[PDB]
Amino acid sequence: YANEIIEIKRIMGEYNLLPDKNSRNGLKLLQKQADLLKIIMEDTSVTENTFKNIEIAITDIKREYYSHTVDIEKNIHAIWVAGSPPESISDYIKTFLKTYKEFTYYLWVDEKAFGAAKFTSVLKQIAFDLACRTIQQNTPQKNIDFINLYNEIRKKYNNNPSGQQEYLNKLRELYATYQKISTPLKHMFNSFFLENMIKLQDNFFNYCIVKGVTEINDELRINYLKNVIKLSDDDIGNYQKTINDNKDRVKKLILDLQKQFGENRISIKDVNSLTSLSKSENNHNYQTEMLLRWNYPAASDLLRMYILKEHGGIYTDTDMMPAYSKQVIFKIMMQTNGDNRFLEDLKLRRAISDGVLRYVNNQNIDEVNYNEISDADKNIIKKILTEISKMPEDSIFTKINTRIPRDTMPILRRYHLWPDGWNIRGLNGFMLSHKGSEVIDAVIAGQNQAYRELRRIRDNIHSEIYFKQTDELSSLPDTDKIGGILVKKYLSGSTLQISGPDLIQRKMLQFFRSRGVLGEEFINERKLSDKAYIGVYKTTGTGKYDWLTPESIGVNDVTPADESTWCIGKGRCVDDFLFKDVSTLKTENLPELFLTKIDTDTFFSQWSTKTKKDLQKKIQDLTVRYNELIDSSTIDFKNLYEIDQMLHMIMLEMNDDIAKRSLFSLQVQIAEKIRRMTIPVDNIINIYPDLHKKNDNDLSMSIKGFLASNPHTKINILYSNKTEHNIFIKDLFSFAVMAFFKKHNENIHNKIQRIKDEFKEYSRVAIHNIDKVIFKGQTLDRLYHEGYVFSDINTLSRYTLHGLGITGVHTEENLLPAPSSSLINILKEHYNEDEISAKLPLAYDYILNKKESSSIPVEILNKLSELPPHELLTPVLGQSVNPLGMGYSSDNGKITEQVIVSGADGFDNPISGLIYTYLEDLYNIHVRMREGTLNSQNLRQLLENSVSSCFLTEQSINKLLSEAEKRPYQSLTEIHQHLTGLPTIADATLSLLSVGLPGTGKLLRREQDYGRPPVTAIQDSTFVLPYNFKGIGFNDNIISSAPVASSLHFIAEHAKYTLLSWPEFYRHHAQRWFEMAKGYGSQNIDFHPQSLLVTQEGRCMGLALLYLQTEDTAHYSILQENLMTVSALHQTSNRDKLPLSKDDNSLMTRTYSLIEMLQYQGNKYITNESLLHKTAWNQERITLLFNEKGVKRALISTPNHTLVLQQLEDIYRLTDPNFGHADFLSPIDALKFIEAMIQLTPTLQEYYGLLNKDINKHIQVHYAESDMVWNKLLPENDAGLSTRIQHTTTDRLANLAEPVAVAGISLPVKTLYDIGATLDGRRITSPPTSEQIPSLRLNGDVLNDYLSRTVLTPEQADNIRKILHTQGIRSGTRPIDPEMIRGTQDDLVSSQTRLQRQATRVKQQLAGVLDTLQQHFQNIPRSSGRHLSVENIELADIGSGRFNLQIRDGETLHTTSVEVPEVVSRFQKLSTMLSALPASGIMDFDLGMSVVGVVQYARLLQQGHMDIKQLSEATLGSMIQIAGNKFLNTEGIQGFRLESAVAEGMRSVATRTGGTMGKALSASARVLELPVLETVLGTWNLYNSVIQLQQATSYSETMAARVQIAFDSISLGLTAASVAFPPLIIATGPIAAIGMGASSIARNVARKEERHTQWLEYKKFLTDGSKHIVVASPERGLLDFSGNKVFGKMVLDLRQSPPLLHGESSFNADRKIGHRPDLGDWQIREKVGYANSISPYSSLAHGYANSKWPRTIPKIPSGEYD
Repeated sequence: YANEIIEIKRIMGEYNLLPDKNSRNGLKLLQKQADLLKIIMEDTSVTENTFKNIEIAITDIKREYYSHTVDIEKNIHAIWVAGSPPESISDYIKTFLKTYKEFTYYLWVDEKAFGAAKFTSVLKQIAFDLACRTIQQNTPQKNIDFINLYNEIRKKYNNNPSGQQEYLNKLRELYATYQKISTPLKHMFNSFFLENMIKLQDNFFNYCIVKGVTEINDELRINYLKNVIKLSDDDIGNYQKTINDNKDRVKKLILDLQKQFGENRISIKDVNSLTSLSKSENNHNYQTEMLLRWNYPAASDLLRMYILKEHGGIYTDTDMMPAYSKQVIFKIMMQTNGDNRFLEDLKLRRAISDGVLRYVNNQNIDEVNYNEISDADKNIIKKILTEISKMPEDSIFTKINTRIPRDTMPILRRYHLWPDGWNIRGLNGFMLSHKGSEVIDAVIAGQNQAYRELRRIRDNIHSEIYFKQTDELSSLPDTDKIGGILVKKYLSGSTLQISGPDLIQRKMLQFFRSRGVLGEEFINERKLSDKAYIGVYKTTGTGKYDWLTPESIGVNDVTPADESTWCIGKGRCVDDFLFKDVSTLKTENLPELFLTKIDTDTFFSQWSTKTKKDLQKKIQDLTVRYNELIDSSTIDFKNLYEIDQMLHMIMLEMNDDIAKRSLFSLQVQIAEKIRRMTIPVDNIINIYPDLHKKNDNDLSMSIKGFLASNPHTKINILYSNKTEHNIFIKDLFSFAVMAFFKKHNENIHNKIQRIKDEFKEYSRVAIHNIDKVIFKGQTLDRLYHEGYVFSDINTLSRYTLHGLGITGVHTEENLLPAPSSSLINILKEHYNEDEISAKLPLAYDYILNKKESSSIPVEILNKLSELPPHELLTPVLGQSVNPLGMGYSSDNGKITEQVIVSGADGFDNPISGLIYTYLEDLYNIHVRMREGTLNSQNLRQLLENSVSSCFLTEQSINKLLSEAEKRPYQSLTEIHQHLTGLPTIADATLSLLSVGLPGTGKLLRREQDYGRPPVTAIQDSTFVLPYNFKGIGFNDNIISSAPVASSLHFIAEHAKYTLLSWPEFYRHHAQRWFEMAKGYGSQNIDFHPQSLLVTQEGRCMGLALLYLQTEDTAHYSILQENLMTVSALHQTSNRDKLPLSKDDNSLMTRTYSLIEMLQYQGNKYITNESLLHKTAWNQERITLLFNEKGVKRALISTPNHTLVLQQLEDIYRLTDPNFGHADFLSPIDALKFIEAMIQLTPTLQEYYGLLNKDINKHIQVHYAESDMVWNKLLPENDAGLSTRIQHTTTDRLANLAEPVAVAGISLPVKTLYDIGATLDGRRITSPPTSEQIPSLRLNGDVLNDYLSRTVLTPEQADNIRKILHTQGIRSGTRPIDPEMIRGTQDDLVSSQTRLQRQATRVKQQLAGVLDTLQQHFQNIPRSSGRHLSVENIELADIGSGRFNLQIRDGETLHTTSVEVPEVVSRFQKLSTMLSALPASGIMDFDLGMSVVGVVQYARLLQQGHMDIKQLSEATLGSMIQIAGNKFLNTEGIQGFRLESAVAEGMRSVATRTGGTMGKALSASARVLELPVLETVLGTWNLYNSVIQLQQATSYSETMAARVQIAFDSISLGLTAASVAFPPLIIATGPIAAIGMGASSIARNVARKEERHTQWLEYKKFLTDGSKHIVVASPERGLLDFSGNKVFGKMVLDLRQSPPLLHGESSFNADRKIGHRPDLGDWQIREKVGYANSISPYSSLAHGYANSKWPRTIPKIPSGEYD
């Protein structure tokens, strides 16, 4: 306790050295003393004498602390409410003046807000009309009678301005009608009303910003009203009449009051003469309160706090009188003979108060209202008043104590005898305080926070509107209840309070709790004790309160004009309402509510002729670009900068005001768009710990919490060893001025090592040294080398590391994930809102660790242990920031730097470059300051070419120079503060951005003073500070607004598909998908499979939400094309491991970040029943929803997958991300197709998670009550995915028409990019200059991949070989043998293309086969060594692909079970085709090519011969050979070679089926027969030796590469060498095969078999003819139609850049009905009538009488064909 006693001594000694102990500093010192003494009490010492001594000392400190009391000022304050009658106020004012002789009465009057009631009423009318219109015209399911009646009575008023009381009565009746409306409609009404009123207030504040006004008066309000709507002179006359009436009433009342009493005794104080009114921290909340209030006859809650803070004294309402003296109560008790009914019930007390007030004011006592009072009570009250009237006027009332403790605000406490008992509570209608009290400041801050949280409904874009929160009197101003109260007040005209007594009590309790031990007497069971109030009555009787000797003297609040009598007795005035027909609304002047494009025909309507002639042409040049910027789904900052700069220039170059207002409306639209377009945040958290605390418990808790919150979140712990060394050196220098190195190094090393080994098993936690990744020329490196030690080094390091590409969240505090709604709900069972915050640390300790606390019930522990940790904590995923790039945490509305949330990788980050340049400038100023060489000239020169020059004012330069002279060595933050005057670098971000955004940035900065959130402030906080568990957001509460947990789909350890084998799933099911979609009536089926997510974790929610967002066919097509492009890019990047250009990588990262965020949001939304309705799969209910309930979108959720049903235009489109989309005319058809697709296919059913399950209870449909909800949840910033087509590098390079001269040959830039030409380690994105050409290198992997899928001409191969021989292969990539770069003639291009396609298919199938084999081998009880060795391979079942093998594990382990029906079926089909070929010359070229490639792969696997992976590959080869031998060796010859047999079969096929196909088959057979080529063997050996071993990729990729090598070796037989200068012209066309026509198959059809088998043969012929109508090779400019057989009357038009193909497809026909393509299978069956209507779909004839061959006309790729 040397860390307690010494500071106790010094704080005591400082307490002596206080000339005036009656001050806040003395109170703080005493608080510190008592806190340290209580900390000493917490020790384990058991000495009772010590306990007594310390408690006596604490009592002494408390007694000394309470000895400091302040005498309040002799001021009595009251607020005059507009429209108040002066007769009911003068009596109470006179009573208070008479009772308080030595007091000054001040009546606060706001002369500028006399007519604000009519302005507020007009705004409310506009807001309610807008809400009604939004409800009506967006609810097409049914009409609402309430809106119709509202419009009818408004139209009835439109003809009778004269009488309005009838209108208010009709509105009351209409509210009685409205009470019966449905609950969701009520919630929507409340939300829309509140949001519209807030938006109108924002519009008024924006108008104030335009006009540049400093104060707000009634003239400005009238001008704004004329701006928004049309005001006749009668409305202005009524406004002025009510203003004059209020002025005259106030003047007459004050004159009458000053005639009797003194002139200076009572006076009028102007409300506008208040400092707090113009304070920027108050956000002009006084003006907002005039609109969002429902207790209009009462006074302002903020104004009384302002008055008490700035002046001090007593505030009282104008309906209260001083408390009765002892004599009065005494006489009442004797006159009532001891009955307590006359001192407790409201009616008799009110009558007695009326009598006393009448008697004191020299009025008629007999005229007291004795209503609802019995006659005997009337007589006894009369005699009581008669006895009282004999008393002197100076003893009727008693004063109150004016001595209060320093920094305290006593609050009046009331006792009301309700029929159910007592209703003790505090009232803000009578308060006491002195000037400058701290508790008033705390209450004001609480009120500001309350208004901030109330504005959350409008400020938060992603705010849910269907959230029926329970009634709990929570601190959050529940928007639903407040909106309902406001609607009731607007309609009816007659609880919760954002700044009422409840908030005052809560803030006072918080202040007293933060006081410490001295505040313990103010706390009474976590509430406010009796010492915090006045008028407290002690209950001497069992329950009755002794009305004789109260603890404190209060005030008689039961008066004839109190809150309970003015509701009925005082009718609503007619001077606080102004009826206006909203139909004349000017929607172009309201950018906050209406998004209006600039229309040149009507934009310049009210402009002056001079301004029109000046700048109409200039503005008309902005219409297209401005509209594109407004309607875009992404932000292009260059266009935004240009448009904003020139709009600002035009604005500054004007003299008119209407045109200025229109341009400001455009700027406001720009600002709103900037606000609304948020971007995702990477799922990364970076913590910069302070290694000087010796307590890593908080850091470990933070790491554990962020680990448990999500299993994908990366955690980076970043520390600087150089900073620790500099700190140690500075400490050594200080110790010297005022062994060790080894000790400090060991200490730091052991701390870091402990942190590292605590989370060693977690790969997501990485501890990194900052100095290891820092550029040498960077500012941070120079600061490290200069011994920078200042505290802001960590903030500068955070900024630098973000600038280095480390995205995510950067913070220094030990942040903890915020609790989710489930955890708060669990804790709420036996806790209140004020105890959950204190109990949260225990729950967090029990969740992350496994510590059990005795202070928490075991039920809580049991309920928490049953839920996953990720369901109770909020992860970093799903967060978002402003489009500017960076976000900051807030503290009481001011942005801080505790948490920095920095965008997502791939998105534009304008703030990052500004911060980088600003830090460079600050470092330059620092180095100039250090050497004392900083004056004005070099200061201006340093920022001469810098954005930060905007801060160079004369006073800023003077301050910088003065501080440099005073202290040459200053921190960078201090330099920035001196230069700019802003507290933090975060504040300077908007100022820096305003240089490039002169108008929008200035407007956004100005709007901060009117309550709008800062543009760089994060609102939804997913983090909490460890010490208090308080959120770091702007307007959020972590307890009453906790986020909903997200449903995480648990996946298997092994996935069914990888990226290599993923297309097999689509290929196996695409035909069935199309057939069954067409059979159910779909007239448009489109295919666009996704290759982005190969694992069903997340259930494809992101893609489903992306497709659901689009509301049009054009946007749908754009999004589908963009998703296909991104899928291709992802396949190239990940499956092939090929480098990508910067733009393509950025696009992929943006798309993946959006997909992850959207999938998280969708999984969150589906599990929350309050947002989206959820129903089980029922076709009738879904049809009713889509037909009667006005539902246009829905999410069909299988346990593993998600589908989308939409209502684009008039069609109903169903989207399956894995396949594509098909649209139907009616919803029932789509639902039937969905159900059929789910049930019919077993593999698809198992993959989707519905295997052996009832789908009527395992399929859920998610929809919204209204279509607005989707617009609210789905983000607006789509990165341009659904509005514009994103072009890759190849697409842009294809537009260039100039070639590049490389190695003496000119080739296009696109071709150079395709072959992998890398410049300076990057793939070329632009035509390289002649200087950079010698530095060009060819990427081996890219070149190999290009050669894999390209059929070059011999000249192209020659050119590629020349380029390779001149430039070479980039080091570290795949070497390429020049002899492998060959070309083919025109007649073999189709064969080469089919061979390459077969190679791809075989690779994809063998990848899955190898994965299955590896899983089988891993399922074996292995011990050690190379024991796994297959002993025999044979296929027992030829019809199913079952192989039996034995393993020489050494323990005799045998598992003879593996299903490989892929290799077996290929050879089965080959044998069948070979045997049946002599009967009819029908063969499959693709099947033969695939068989040849597989055989060659096995043969290459033979030569050049042991872990599980290579064993599996060798086993696959062995099974290939075994299947080939079984299905090809008819006779058991020992000297049997599979290659020879396959070659002989191919030669037989080629001889019997001649032509170019026969030539290709002969070439492949010859390749198989001959020994492997030297080049092929060299390539195989080089790969297997160096390239596979060097890379760490999976074995599947290596196997696929080997298969590709084998297929390339097969492909070498179809190539030919170039011929130079051919002397003679030869024939270069393909040769037709024997049996092209349909007579060949018809010859075998004539064999007497089943008729349906003959039709199957005919259909096979038709499908083969339609499969290969066109083969396009735009690289060579070749079009191949030789495979066309069933596309008649073909017309090829090469005039257009994409050639047009037209023709007639072969079709099915029926004898009676003919060909009817427009009908589905069921309609065709009904027409023909060949079956029953209840027959299964499998019993029908699919494709009958409605089939076409080909299905659709093929599309020729764009190119130049010769």
